Amino acid sequence: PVDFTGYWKMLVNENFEEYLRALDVNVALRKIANLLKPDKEIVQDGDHMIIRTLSTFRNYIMDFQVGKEFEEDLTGIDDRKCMTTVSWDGDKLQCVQKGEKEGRGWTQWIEGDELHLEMRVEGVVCKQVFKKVQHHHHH
Ligand SMILES: C=C(C)[C@@H]1CCC(C)=C[C@H]1c1c(C)cc(O)cc1O
Repeated sequence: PVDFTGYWKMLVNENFEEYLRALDVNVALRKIANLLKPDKEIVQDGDHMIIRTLSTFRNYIMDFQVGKEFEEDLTGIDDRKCMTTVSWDGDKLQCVQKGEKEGRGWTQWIEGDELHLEMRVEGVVCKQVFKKVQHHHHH
């Protein structure tokens, strides 16, 4: 039984600028965005999952029910919205973001004290890893 609940600090973020370039994000914002090291605050409450991606530059909040398609507003990231479904795939969480772009989604799992997050679009792959932390900040 995987439970993603916790607070997590970014350790690595690989190939994020190419991921954003594939989303047609402009180069100035790609640089700004790749300097950011957001935290993740996750509360898993039955099939109700809240994933808060937190930084001083911006927060992006996901709040959904596993297995239920919903409209995800990503216009602050790439000026697009998607019809998104998050599903359990073994011990992994699989997200498919249907919309203008082909093959858009991500995959999340836990290894030890690491939260692993692979995000993808148009065959471009960005891999992030976060470490579980215990010192909390208000937000
Ligand atoms: C909402 C935030 C913090 C920013 C907002 C601007 C862009 C273009 C991406 C977002 C982002 C996300 C979603 C995740 C991430 O690891 C790094 C980022 O920069």
